[PDB]
Amino acid sequence: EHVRRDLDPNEVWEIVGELGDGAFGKVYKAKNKETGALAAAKVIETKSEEELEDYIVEIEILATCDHPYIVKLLGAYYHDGKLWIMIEFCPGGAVDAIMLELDRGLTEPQIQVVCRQMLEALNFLHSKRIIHRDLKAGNVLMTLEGDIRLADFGVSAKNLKTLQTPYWMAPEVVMCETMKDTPYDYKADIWSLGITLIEMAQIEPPHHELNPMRVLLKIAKSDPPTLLTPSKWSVEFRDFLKIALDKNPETRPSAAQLLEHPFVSSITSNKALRELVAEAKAEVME
Ligand SMILES: COc1ccc2cc(-c3c(-c4ccncc4)nc(-c4ccc(S(C)(=O)=O)cc4C)n3C)ccc2c1
Repeated sequence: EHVRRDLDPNEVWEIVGELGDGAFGKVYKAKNKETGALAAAKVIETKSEEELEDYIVEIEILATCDHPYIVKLLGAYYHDGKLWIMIEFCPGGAVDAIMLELDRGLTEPQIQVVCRQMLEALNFLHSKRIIHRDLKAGNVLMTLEGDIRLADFGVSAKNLKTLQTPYWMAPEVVMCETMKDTPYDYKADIWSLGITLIEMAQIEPPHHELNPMRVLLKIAKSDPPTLLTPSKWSVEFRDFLKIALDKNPETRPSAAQLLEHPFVSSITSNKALRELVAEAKAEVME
């Protein structure tokens, strides 16, 4: 058990601030009493010991995934009726919040670094048989060194609900088993990645202008999205998008394959992102 049921968390940890109320809840800024290190925390009051299981599964995921580009789990406590989960503090904030502060999208050299780094994360995740299912610029966090961190496994953990003859089975039912089970569902993250790259270029994902209920339909019947003004962007970018955003997941490539694409195969430094994070920090000061 990575959740220490013993040991009250106010022995080691100490709260110092808030950060934001977005959808799921509040997020505190936390400090380590011994080492003095910063962490980002969630203190959850639990409606149900049944539901709790979802957050425990997230913790298990986080504890298994040691990779440079995925947030470190610094601690996990259940004490009183509350659940404490401490994450490596990422002081550059999320890329979407970055685009709000600078009031613009990322440049192509910036997107390349993010894309390259996400591919390495996904490729790691997919070889551990984990799917993110919730990739968007708001879940890509930045460190001051200009590296990303993938952050929220709240959807991915809910889907490891799967932890809990068919001669008469319908076609569309068959396909939603092989699609949702294995070799095929890795490709969903690949699609989302493609969409996160367009969000980064254009600030808003495709179909932002549509009401949420109608997007699902639009995604189903539409041609795959492309960049609004293809003048602005390199052929390598458009072609990367072209092949990542294949509606047919069978032919859509894996992360490991896309790491061999010219758009990211020559990315040796994270400088462009180091520069963007610095511009953001300075803008926050005003
Ligand atoms: C269960 O373990 C945890 C604990 C805390 C978590 C906090 C965030 C997080 C972090 C974060 C910030 C600094 N260091 C790390 C993370 N920032 C956010 C965050 C907060 C608000 C907003 S907003 C623009 O809607 O106001 C956006 C983000 C990304 N979240 C959700 C993200 C995932 C977290 C996971």
